[PDB]
Amino acid sequence: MIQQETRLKVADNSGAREVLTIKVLGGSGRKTANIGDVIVCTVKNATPGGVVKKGDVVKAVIVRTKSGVRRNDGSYIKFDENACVIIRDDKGPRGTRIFGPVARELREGNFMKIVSLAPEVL
Amino acid sequence: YRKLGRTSDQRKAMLRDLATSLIISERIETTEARAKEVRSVVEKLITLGKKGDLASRRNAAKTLRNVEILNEDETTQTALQKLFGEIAERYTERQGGYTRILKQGPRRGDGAESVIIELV
Amino acid sequence: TNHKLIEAVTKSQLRTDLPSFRPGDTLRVHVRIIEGTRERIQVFEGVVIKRRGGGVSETFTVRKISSGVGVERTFPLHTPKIEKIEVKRRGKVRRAKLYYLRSLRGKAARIQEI
Amino acid sequence: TKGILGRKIGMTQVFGENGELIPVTVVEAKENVVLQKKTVEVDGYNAIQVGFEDKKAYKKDAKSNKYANKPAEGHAKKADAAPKRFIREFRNVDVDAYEVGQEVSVDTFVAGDVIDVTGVSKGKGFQGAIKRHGQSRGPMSHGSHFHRAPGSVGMASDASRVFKGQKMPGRMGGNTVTVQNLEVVQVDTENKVILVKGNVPGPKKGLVEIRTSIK
Amino acid sequence: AVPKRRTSKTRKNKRRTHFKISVPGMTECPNCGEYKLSHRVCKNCGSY
RNA sequence: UUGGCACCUCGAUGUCGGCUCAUCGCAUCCUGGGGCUGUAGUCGGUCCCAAGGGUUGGGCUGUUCGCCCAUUAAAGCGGUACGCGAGCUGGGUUCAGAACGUCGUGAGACAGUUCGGUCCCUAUCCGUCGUGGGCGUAGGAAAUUUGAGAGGAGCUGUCCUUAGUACGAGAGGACCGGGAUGGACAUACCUCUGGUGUACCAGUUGUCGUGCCAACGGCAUAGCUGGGUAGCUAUGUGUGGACGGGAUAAGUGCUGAAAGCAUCUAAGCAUGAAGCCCCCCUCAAGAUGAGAUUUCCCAACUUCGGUUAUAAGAUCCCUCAAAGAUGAUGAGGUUAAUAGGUUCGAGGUGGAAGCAUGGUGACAUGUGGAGCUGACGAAUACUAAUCGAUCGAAGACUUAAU
Ligand SMILES: [Mg+2]
Repeated sequence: MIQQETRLKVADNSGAREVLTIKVLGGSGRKTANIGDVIVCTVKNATPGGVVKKGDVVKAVIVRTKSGVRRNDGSYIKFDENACVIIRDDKGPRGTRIFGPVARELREGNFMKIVSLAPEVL
Repeated sequence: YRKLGRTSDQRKAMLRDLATSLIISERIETTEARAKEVRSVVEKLITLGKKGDLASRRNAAKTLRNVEILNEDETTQTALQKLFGEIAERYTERQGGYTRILKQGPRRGDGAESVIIELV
Repeated sequence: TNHKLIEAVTKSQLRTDLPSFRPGDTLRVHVRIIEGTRERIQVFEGVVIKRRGGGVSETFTVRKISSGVGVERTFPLHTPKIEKIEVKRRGKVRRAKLYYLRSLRGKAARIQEI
Repeated sequence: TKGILGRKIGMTQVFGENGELIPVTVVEAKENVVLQKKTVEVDGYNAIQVGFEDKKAYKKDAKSNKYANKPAEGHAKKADAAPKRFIREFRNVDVDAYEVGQEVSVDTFVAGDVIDVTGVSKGKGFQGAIKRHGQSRGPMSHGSHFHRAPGSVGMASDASRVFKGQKMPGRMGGNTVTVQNLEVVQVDTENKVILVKGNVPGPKKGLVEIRTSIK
Repeated sequence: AVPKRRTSKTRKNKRRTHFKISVPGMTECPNCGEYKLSHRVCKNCGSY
C-alpha cells in the first residue's frame, strides 16, 4: 500500500538509487497503489552520472512491494522491500537493465519491456 | 466467561482460593456470579483427581492452595491428598455434576444473591 | 470438527495427492502457469514459513531469495493449481510459524536436515 | 420467479473451473412448504407463504417457542404440514405454479442464477458516531479534547434547533439488508444446501430469504 | 447546564410515574407454608 | 465588501483563522440537454435550460486570501451571529513581564514589531438520535401482511471497437452504440490477507515460597519475548448506484388559421435532460381514516350484568445469546440439550511428566505431532432451568341488505 511521502528503492540503472513519491495517478482522491501502478516522484539519491539526476520530477512504476498482491486463485505474492522503475511516458524504462525480481502482474499493464528486461518474473 | 468486576491476577487468585476453600469445607456461601465461575474450576480439579496419575497430580497442584486439614483423631493431610484420596473415590462412577448450587435470598449489605455452592 | 455442512460441501475440493510436511522444510512446489498460450510449469522453491486452519481453507507460506530480494508466496494447500509438492529436504525447527527469517540473510538462515 | 427460506451456516471457499478462489456462504434450506396461496380477489395481491424449519407440536404447559401454540398448529394443519419456525411470503413468484402444500426444494435453483439474499444484520448494540456513522474523529494530540464525539449538531440562531437526520449515537444493527446480484455456485439436493457466491447479512444460525433478482 | 426553570409538582409527579419497586417474586413453600422467593431456599424451613 | 445611521443587546450577545458536522440558494466549476459561432470533427468562445450528485493532496504564512508543486471531469460563487468554542484548538488579536525602532523632558505611548502568557459548567425545557411502558383501533389472541406517507441512493474516468472510418493538402481526427476495466463513495461479512486477542500454548531474567534437587506458584506493564482460538475489525472479501417506463425544461418539429401568404400556436399533437414521477433499497395502519388475509378460543351464574374466574394466549420466576446500557428481541425450562460439567473433535501451540540411553557438565535422543488447549462442532441429563404464582374473552347501538 504505497501513498505519497513513501520512499522506494529504484530497481534499475537509471541513475536514481532511491526516490520518494508525491501522487498516485489514477483518480481524484486516489490514495494508494500496488504493483502495476504509476506514481510521480522525485529522486533523492543519484549515482554520479546516470541519465536521471538528483532533484528531478519523474513518472515511475511499482514493481515489488512488501504488502504484495492477491492473485485470483488465493495465492499471494509478497516481497521484502518496496521498489520502483522509472518510465519514459511510454511504459518503457529509462535505464537499460532492471535489478531484482518483478511481479507477473506487470505483464497486464503492458509494461512488457519491464517484464522482458527482468531477472525473475513472478 | 465472566470477569467478576476484577482484574486478571486478582481473579485468578480469587478463583483458585475459592476452589481450595470449597474443597476444604465441601459447601460454602458466596454470591451467584462467583459460584457460577468456581463451578467449572472445582469440577475440573475433581477430574484431575479421578485419574490420580502423577501427571494430573502435579498439574492440579497448580491451582489448589497449600492448606492442612486436621481430620478426626488429629490426622493431618493436605488439599491435594484430600482431592486424590477422599473425593476421587466418591465420584469414580459419576460422569459429571460434582456440584450443585442452591440460590438463597439477597444479603443485607448489598442486593447480592448469596448462594451455597456445595460438593454434591 | 468444523460445522458438518461446511465440511461436506467442501470435501470434494480437498486434494489427497499431496504429501505431509511441516514448517521449516524446504520444498519444490510446481504450478500450472497458464501464461501466454501455454500451461507451463514453474518450479517454485522455498522454505515453508507457516500453515493455517484445515478444510479447503488451509493455506501454507514459502520463502525464498530471488536476487537478494526476499519473496514469499502463500498458497492454498488444496489449490488445484499445484501439480505436486516435493519435500526436497526435511527441517529441524522448534516453531510452528517462522516469521523470524525475515531479518536474516546467508548462513544465518541455516537449517539442519532431519 | 424462485424463492426459498433458509438459514446461514457459515462461509468457506470453493475453487472454480479456472482455479479461482470462490468466496461462499453455506445456506441450509430444508422442508420449505407452501402454506397459503394469496390471491388478488381474496386478499388484494397474489403471493405465496412459505414456512421453514420445524417446530415441535403443541403440548400443554409449553414455556417456549419450541413448541407450537394452538393458533399456529391450525394454520399449518390446513396445509397438512408440521408447525414451522419462520414464515415469509414471496410476490415475484407466479402464484399458479405453486400449490398449498408443496415442498420448495433446494433444487429450485440451478448453478449460475442471479439471486437476492435478504436477511437481518448482526447487532453491534449502542455505538457512537465513528463506528455507526463513519465519521472522522478529531485530533488525538496537540491539546485536543474532542476525540470521538460528533461535531456541531447545528448552526446558531438561524435554526435554533437540530434538523431531523443529524447522525448521532445509538443502536447499530437489526436492519433488513438485501445484497443484490449474487449467484449460486452449487445446489446440493441431499444435504439441502444452496451455496451463494460472496457473503450474506446476519449472525450465524440466522435467516435469509433468497429469491430471484428484481434487476 | 443548569435548570432554566422549576419543575412544577405536575411535571415531577409525572416523571416518577414509572419509579416504583415491584412486589417480590414470592411463592408459598411446600414444606412450611410460609412464603419464600421462587428458586431460592426457604429461610424459615431450609427446604429445596 | 468598504461604509453611513445608532434601532435590541454594556446587572456580559466570546470576534479571527483552523478542526468536526453540515444545511440551503443558483448569478453552474464538472457532469446531462440545446440555439449558435468568424463551429469542417477533436478544438475552443457565447448564450439558454438546468442544483441530482460530485466538486483533491501538499510547500509558505496565525492567516482568510493569495502564490507555488503535483493531480482531477471539475478542483464553483455565496447565505447560514463573515454557520458551528455549554462540540474542540488557541497560532493571530486584546491584561499584567521583557526588549528593540520611533514619539514624549517624564510618567509613558504606538493596532509599529518581538519572546512569554489559567479556554470553567454534573443538561431542567424545546430540539435531535435510539430504545421501553400505558392506552385506542366495539370480543380476547398467535402469526403473515397491502401501502397513505417518509427516508437513502442519485457522481464519474480511461482503454478497446466501430475506425484511422467520416472530416481532413495535410497535420490531425467522432458523433452515435457496444464492450471492458478503474477512482471516489455507501453498504454487508470474516472464507482469504492482516490487526487485536489481560482465564490458549510456548521460551526466558531477577527475586520470594511450597523443606531439598527436579517440578510448580506469587510479584515485577499480562515482567518480558515468539505465536495465536472465538469474538470484534480494514487496509481484506462480495455487492451497489443496472435497466426501463410516464409526464416535462430550454429546444426541435408536424398540421394550422387570425393575417386566402407565411407562421411552433390559438385549437390538437408530437418529440426532448444526471432535472420531475415511477422504477431500485429501507421504515412505515398512533395512516385516531387506526386497514387486509389465515388460524385459535366460545360458559354460566345473572336477578339483570359496572359479573366471577377461566379459554386461546402470554407473563412472573429461572438456564441462556444469533440479541443487549437497563428494559426489549431471540434460544430454552425435565414430556428438557438452554447453560455448566463429562466424552469425542476442529483450530492453536509445538515434542508434557516419568522413564531408559549418551555427555564431566551445560544438554540431547526415543517413548509420543506427545502434552495442554477460553468462547468453536457433536453426543450425553451428570449438575442447574425442581415447586409454584399472576394476568388474560363472553363481544354496543343505529340503519340497510340477510
Ligand atoms: Mg442577564
